[PDB]
Amino acid sequence: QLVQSGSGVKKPGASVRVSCWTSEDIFERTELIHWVRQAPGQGLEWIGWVKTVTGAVNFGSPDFRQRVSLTRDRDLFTAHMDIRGLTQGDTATYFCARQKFYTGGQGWYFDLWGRGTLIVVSS
Amino acid sequence: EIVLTQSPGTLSLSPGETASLSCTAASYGHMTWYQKKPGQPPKLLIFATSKRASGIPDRFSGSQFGKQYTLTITRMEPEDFARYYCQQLEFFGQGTRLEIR
Amino acid sequence: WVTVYYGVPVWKEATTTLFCASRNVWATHACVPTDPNPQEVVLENVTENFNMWRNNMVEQMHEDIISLWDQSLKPCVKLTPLCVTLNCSDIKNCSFNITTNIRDKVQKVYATFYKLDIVPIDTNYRLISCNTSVLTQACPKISFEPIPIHYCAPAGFAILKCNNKTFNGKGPCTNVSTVQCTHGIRPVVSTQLLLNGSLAEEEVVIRSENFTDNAKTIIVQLNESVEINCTRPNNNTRRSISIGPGRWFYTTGEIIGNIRQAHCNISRAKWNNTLQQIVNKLREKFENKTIVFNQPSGGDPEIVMHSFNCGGEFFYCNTTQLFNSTWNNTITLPCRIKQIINMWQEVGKAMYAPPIKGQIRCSSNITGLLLTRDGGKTTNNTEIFRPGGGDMRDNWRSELYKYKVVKIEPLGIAPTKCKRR
Amino acid sequence: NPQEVVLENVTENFNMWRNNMVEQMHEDIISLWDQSLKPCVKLTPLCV
Amino acid sequence: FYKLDIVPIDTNYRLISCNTSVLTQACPKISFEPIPIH
Amino acid sequence: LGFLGAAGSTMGAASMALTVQARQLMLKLTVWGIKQLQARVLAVERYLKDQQLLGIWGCSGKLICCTAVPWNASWSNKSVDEIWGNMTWMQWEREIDNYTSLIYTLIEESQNQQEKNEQELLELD
Amino acid sequence: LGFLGAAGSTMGAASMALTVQARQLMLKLTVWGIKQLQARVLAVERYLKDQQLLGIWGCSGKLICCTAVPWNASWSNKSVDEIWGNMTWMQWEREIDNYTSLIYTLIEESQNQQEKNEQELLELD
Amino acid sequence: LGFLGAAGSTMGAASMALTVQARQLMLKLTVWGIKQLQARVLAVERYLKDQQLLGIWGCSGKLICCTAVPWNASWSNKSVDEIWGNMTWMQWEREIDNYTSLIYTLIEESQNQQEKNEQELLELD
Ligand SMILES: *[C@@H]1O[C@H](CO)[C@@H](O[C@@H]2O[C@H](CO)[C@@H](O[C@@H]3O[C@H](CO[C@H]4O[C@H](CO)[C@@H](O)[C@H](O)[C@@H]4O)[C@@H](O)[C@H](O[C@H]4O[C@H](CO)[C@@H](O)[C@H](O)[C@@H]4O[C@H]4O[C@H](CO)[C@@H](O)[C@H](O)[C@@H]4O)[C@@H]3O)[C@H](O)[C@H]2NC(C)=O)[C@H](O)[C@H]1NC(C)=O
Ligand SMILES: *[C@@H]1O[C@H](CO)[C@@H](O[C@@H]2O[C@H](CO)[C@@H](O[C@@H]3O[C@H](CO[C@H]4O[C@H](CO)[C@@H](O)[C@H](O[C@H]5O[C@H](CO)[C@@H](O)[C@H](O)[C@@H]5O)[C@@H]4O)[C@@H](O)[C@H](O[C@H]4O[C@H](CO)[C@@H](O)[C@H](O)[C@@H]4O)[C@@H]3O)[C@H](O)[C@H]2NC(C)=O)[C@H](O)[C@H]1NC(C)=O
Ligand SMILES: *[C@@H]1O[C@H](CO)[C@@H](O[C@@H]2O[C@H](CO)[C@@H](O[C@@H]3O[C@H](CO[C@H]4O[C@H](CO)[C@@H](O)[C@H](O)[C@@H]4O)[C@@H](O)[C@H](O[C@H]4O[C@H](CO)[C@@H](O)[C@H](O)[C@@H]4O)[C@@H]3O)[C@H](O)[C@H]2NC(C)=O)[C@H](O)[C@H]1NC(C)=O
Ligand SMILES: *[C@@H]1O[C@H](CO)[C@@H](O[C@@H]2O[C@H](CO)[C@@H](O)[C@H](O)[C@H]2NC(C)=O)[C@H](O)[C@H]1NC(C)=O
Ligand SMILES: *[C@@H]1O[C@H](CO)[C@@H](O[C@@H]2O[C@H](CO)[C@@H](O)[C@H](O)[C@H]2NC(C)=O)[C@H](O)[C@H]1NC(C)=O
Ligand SMILES: *[C@@H]1O[C@H](CO)[C@@H](O[C@@H]2O[C@H](CO)[C@@H](O)[C@H](O)[C@H]2NC(C)=O)[C@H](O)[C@H]1NC(C)=O
Ligand SMILES: *[C@@H]1O[C@H](CO)[C@@H](O)[C@H](O)[C@H]1NC(C)=O
Ligand SMILES: *[C@@H]1O[C@H](CO)[C@@H](O)[C@H](O)[C@H]1NC(C)=O
Ligand SMILES: *[C@@H]1O[C@H](CO)[C@@H](O)[C@H](O)[C@H]1NC(C)=O
Ligand SMILES: *[C@@H]1O[C@H](CO)[C@@H](O)[C@H](O)[C@H]1NC(C)=O
Ligand SMILES: *[C@@H]1O[C@H](CO)[C@@H](O)[C@H](O)[C@H]1NC(C)=O
Ligand SMILES: *[C@@H]1O[C@H](CO)[C@@H](O)[C@H](O)[C@H]1NC(C)=O
Ligand SMILES: *[C@@H]1O[C@H](CO)[C@@H](O)[C@H](O)[C@H]1NC(C)=O
Ligand SMILES: *[C@@H]1O[C@H](CO)[C@@H](O)[C@H](O)[C@H]1NC(C)=O
Ligand SMILES: *[C@@H]1O[C@H](CO)[C@@H](O)[C@H](O)[C@H]1NC(C)=O
Ligand SMILES: *[C@@H]1O[C@H](CO)[C@@H](O)[C@H](O)[C@H]1NC(C)=O
Repeated sequence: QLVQSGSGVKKPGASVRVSCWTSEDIFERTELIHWVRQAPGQGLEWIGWVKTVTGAVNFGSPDFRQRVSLTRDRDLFTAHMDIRGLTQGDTATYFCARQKFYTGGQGWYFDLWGRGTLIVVSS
Repeated sequence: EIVLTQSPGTLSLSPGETASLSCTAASYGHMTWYQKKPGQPPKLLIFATSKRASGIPDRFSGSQFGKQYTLTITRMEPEDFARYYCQQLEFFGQGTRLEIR
Repeated sequence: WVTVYYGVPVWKEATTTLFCASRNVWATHACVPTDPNPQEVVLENVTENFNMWRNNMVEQMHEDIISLWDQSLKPCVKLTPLCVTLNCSDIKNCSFNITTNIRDKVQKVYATFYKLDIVPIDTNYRLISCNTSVLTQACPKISFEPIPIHYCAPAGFAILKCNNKTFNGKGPCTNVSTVQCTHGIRPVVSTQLLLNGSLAEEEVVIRSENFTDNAKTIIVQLNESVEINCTRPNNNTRRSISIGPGRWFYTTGEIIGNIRQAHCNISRAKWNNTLQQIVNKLREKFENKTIVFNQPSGGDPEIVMHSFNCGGEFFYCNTTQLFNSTWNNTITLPCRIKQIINMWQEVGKAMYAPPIKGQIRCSSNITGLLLTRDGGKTTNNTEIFRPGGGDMRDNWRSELYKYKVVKIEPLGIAPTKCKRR
Repeated sequence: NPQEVVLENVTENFNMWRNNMVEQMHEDIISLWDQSLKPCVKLTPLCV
Repeated sequence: FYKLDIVPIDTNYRLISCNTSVLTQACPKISFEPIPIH
Repeated sequence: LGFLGAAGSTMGAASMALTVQARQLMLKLTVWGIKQLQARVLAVERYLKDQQLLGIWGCSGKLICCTAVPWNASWSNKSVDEIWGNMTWMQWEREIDNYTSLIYTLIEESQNQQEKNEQELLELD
Repeated sequence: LGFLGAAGSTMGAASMALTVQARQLMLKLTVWGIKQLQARVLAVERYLKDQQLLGIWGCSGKLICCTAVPWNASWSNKSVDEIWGNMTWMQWEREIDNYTSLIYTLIEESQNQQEKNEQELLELD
Repeated sequence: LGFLGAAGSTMGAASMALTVQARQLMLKLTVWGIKQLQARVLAVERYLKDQQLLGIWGCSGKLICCTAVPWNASWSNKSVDEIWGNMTWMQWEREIDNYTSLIYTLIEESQNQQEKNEQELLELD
């Protein structure tokens, strides 16, 4: 599950709109949609999250807070990541994943992950 | 960063043996573990330190030792020679990998 | 030997349907078991486990409020006939072609809309709520003024209240009082700041389901209120456009005076003192470091702006002058007015608030805040907090944090040395 | 059947203009009248 | 229509109940004969 | 003591308040009306289940109803003075998990035999 | 015997099971919710009518309540052994159609006179 | 006398009719159905409040329940013959406004002490 936008190549300075979506049954049981990055040869880096109910967001670092806009669409059961100012250092596979409603203290854990959109930034 | 250091980096194991994967935190929140293969999204194995995700066999388990959290993979199958990562809320560790001896 | 006693002071944790005691949108004429007086029975040496985040009373309050809200609008005017292309100039003054009472003639009529209520079609505009929901006008006779209600247990149930004062919202409480009904709680709808409700007894108390989990809302309960003066200065007039057989649309007619921005006035010193106490407590909850307050990054209104229901108008206020501050004479916050409101995060429904004819002036009490943490690795010795969360159950969770519902089980067995004749 | 129990030496104060039974009869009749028409045909299309 | 049910618009008529109320036709199966209740 | 008188700490400390607690046991399709009707029905249904049960154990009194049933196991191996002293009623109940639905070791059978015996004696003597 | 213990065939065969039977006596405007609420109210209303009636005959016991009322006609002209033997409770009831609502030959009058007499004696002695 | 037997005029004139009165105490969302359901619930709730109250005063009888409570003030300064004669029950009640909720001068306390005393004697003798 979690259908995603396909891969592509951008020139430095370009923006990209990455999206993902699901069924009503899954979206309605999701508290947060998280975005996770994996650059080639690297481990996983958390980018941020969007609450599915209120639209509130959070980020991994200022390097994302000032460039990446994360939104949700509660009528369409989708989520988006708009990355502005792309650089070569942003080449990575970008995954969306969901966090089911959970109580505090259980930690974060994502049962369902999308396949990953590959974004390459190159001259 | 000083949180979620993982070890051993690479574990050379025979099929049927037991992997021991450690992740050390700077704080105490419950640990989460994932399995990954190239070309695939990671799969959730363990969460809330010791609980397992649906679809996960009893080969996979874990526990807490103060700030050290561990993942045990026993009776290892060929399908388990994958990359593994620990997560603690917003942070991921470097990850470790299992390989065939 | 085996002896049975009836009426023993024993209870179990349990849920049950609660009823309330006390034209309004929350009815209040049906919620008329009428409140007598509290009994406040203090239980010597009784401890209990409270958890504000697993409180079934919060879930019921949320369900009651939404079902009442919708029930009260059930007979009100639908605005379906307004989803036509609008010809808009300049807040915009828009005209459109609407079928009149005799359905073979069409009138050209005029109404204003606030910019936030309309979207370009690509001077060609449509109401924003024409493709996602059915827009209903609230009836002009319905008051939206919060009236406190008290939640009351059924006869076989009781409510235990925690009197610890500095209780963190979770765990054992060693001073427990038994009541039949809760204190009155006003069903105030707001975001970012908590308005009215009730203040902490001694100190500002910061509660969180888990302080290290940045996905959870931090609820700040103040021990002193801050009074806020909110005004919508324009001198309005109300216009009525027939849209049917005994049905009409209430809109805003010509503005009598000059156009002025809506705004809220907060004392600077009061706000600074409020923050010093919050900062002191955050310093205690985390690990020294500095505290930085900053602006929300969600971009859009509703998510990043403070909202009020003031006289029936809906205000969105740009509360950045309250949070752009680093910690180791008045402030005027501009506000925008919006008429199409998705109150509660519902899908398929929307409300149109009729305009109010006069000048509006409100005075509200800030009694708390909803803050979230900026995640990521800290690169200095500082933590950043922003207004956030926005889940309405957090407002009600704060007011109900002191209560637990239990079931009385009066029958039981205890030993003796007795046998019936 | 009615029971008609006559009460010896019992007096009472009656007031037909403060009779709650009248108010209930009025309320029952109007709510029934409207309930019975709830599923019936609307004539909106005739306002031409 | 009976004259009492219509009003001139100013041979151009409208039903009287088009500007003040929503007109509903009573269902033909409903009897209006009073039946006593106790 | 007030409504509960909880934790009187000698078990019988609040025994004389048992009746304080025992005593505590228009609108159309509007939300509050529906909820109140269900709450009223629930209070009645629960009240009657307790009275019905006491009614087959030969109990109608409220403070104390002595039975003819012995302890067939220690259940909680404490003397009377260790229970009826230094203890909250709730703690006493908390001590027994396994003699709960099983505490009622056919109390009703003892009651039925007693009623049968009384009838036989009334017919015979 | 289980819930009914029907046709124990000596009438009193299932008398010791009388209490088994005696003991057996969210949701909005959804169809099932409405029906359940009416069913709950009905169970209560019926339960109370039986208790109310026993309550004026001087009965609170359940298995057997002896009265002070004689048979003023044969009703069913059989000896006790012809009833309490070779018979199902239902057959016994089936035998009497004409002493049904008329079986209660002022049981309540006998009860009222007894209560009045007890009060007079308590005041006088 | 019929259902009420009101104004029998000697107070006790209709005492033997007390049980006549005591005894008197599909459909969807249609108007009449809703009203009937509320009426049925009300009858039950009220019936039980009276039984519950009698139940803590040690009363289960209906015509007369003698207590152990004295008159601590004249209340209505009349002899028994001035009340139980030349008077309607309602007139008797009409005479006392200030010993109404206060008439129940801890009847229930007297009842609780009696039940406690009975238990102590059963354990001791
Ligand atoms: C019911 O009706 C509503 C109202 O129309 C509708 O919601 C609207 O949905 C559309 C998307 O379909 C939204 O349009 C996008 O808006 C962003 C806005 O960014 C600015 O404003 C925000 C405000 O918060 C600022 O934070 C931000 O910094 C900006 O200033 C635009 O950026 C989007 O542009 C892209 O998508 C367009 C799609 O039409 C393209 O035309 C456009 O060129 C951009 O994508 C293309 O170019 C990119 C390179 O630049 C490239 O990388 C991409 O791959 C691609 O080729 C876009 O205009 C609109 O804002 C929503 N309106 C409101 C009021 O919310 C609901 O969806 C509809 N409902 C249902 C249930 O069906
Ligand atoms: C937190 O809690 C505070 C209260 O503690 C909330 O603030 C109050 O909000 C309500 C609703 O918005 C305000 O009521 C409205 O007030 C306006 C203005 O009133 C003035 O002008 C009137 C002109 O006609 C005049 O009548 C008023 O006189 C009052 O006082 C006299 C006695 O001196 C009394 O006799 C009157 O009856 C009035 O009480 C006053 O000079 C008023 O126009 C509004 O009327 C509309 O609504 C009512 C129904 O409510 C309807 O009947 C009217 O026809 C009309 O449609 C309404 O009364 C109240 O004034 C605010 N209190 C203060 C101190 O400012 C606050 O909103 C809460 N916050 C949140 C977030 O919930
Ligand atoms: C957000 O949510 C997280 C969970 O995700 C909460 O974290 C837990 O917090 C508690 C309280 O601080 C921690 O409790 C401690 O556990 C230690 C366990 O280690 C022993 O036991 C394990 C068995 O599994 C052994 O393997 C190990 O070798 C040890 O023998 C205890 O040692 C600690 O003891 C200290 O406190 C006790 C009092 O209870 C004293 O008596 C001791 O002497 C000593 O001082 C302690 O009990 C818990 O470990 C944390 N993590 C987890 C995963 O459970 C956060 O607290 C929560 N945040 C907020 C704000 O609420
Ligand atoms: C436990 O709670 C009680 C109830 O609030 C506190 O005692 C007093 O209660 C009365 C109401 O009956 C209030 O009017 C008083 O103001 C309360 N006293 C005080 C000092 O606030 C009792 O003090 C609390 N226990 C502890 C340890 O604080
Ligand atoms: C929107 O603009 C129109 C004009 O384009 C305004 O129309 C006037 O309406 C008043 C009655 O309120 C008439 O007396 C004037 O003669 C109209 N003017 C013209 C040129 O026809 C309309 O009122 C404006 N609407 C609002 C809400 O401001
Ligand atoms: C709240 O007010 C601030 C100004 O105090 C707005 O910030 C400005 O936004 C524009 C457009 O992005 C920038 O060009 C300015 O430089 C910003 N000013 C400052 C001082 O940073 C902010 O956008 C307003 N927020 C809302 C929701 O209306
Ligand atoms: C709006 O009205 C003006 C006349 O005031 C007219 O010229 C213009 O074409 C109209 N625009 C639309 C979209 O109807
Ligand atoms: C209203 O109808 C007229 C035709 O009678 C048309 O010319 C005009 O453009 C229409 N206006 C709008 C706003 O649709
Ligand atoms: C509340 O609990 C804290 C311990 O968490 C304790 O120090 C404080 O004295 C308690 N307050 C009251 C009123 O008992
Ligand atoms: C606001 O606080 C003041 C005390 O500072 C109090 O007198 C006033 O009634 C409060 N208003 C509300 C709405 O709670
Ligand atoms: C805010 O203060 C200014 C003066 O600095 C005043 O003109 C304005 O009317 C005040 N607004 C409110 C809502 O009190
Ligand atoms: C303009 O505002 C004043 C109050 O300041 C009010 O009395 C007056 O009626 C308003 N004018 C109109 C036309 O409504
Ligand atoms: C935290 O601050 C307090 C003063 O409020 C100080 O006593 C304590 O030593 C500080 N802790 C650390 C780790 O700096
Ligand atoms: C935040 O405060 C700084 C001064 O510390 C000021 O320069 C900046 O413009 C302020 N930003 C906003 C949005 O008010
Ligand atoms: C403005 O604030 C003051 C307190 O500083 C308050 O007394 C006054 O009533 C407020 N104005 C309005 C319209 O509420
Ligand atoms: C963190 O420290 C660096 C210097 O090493 C400084 O440039 C930066 O502004 C500081 N960040 C904050 C949030 O204070």
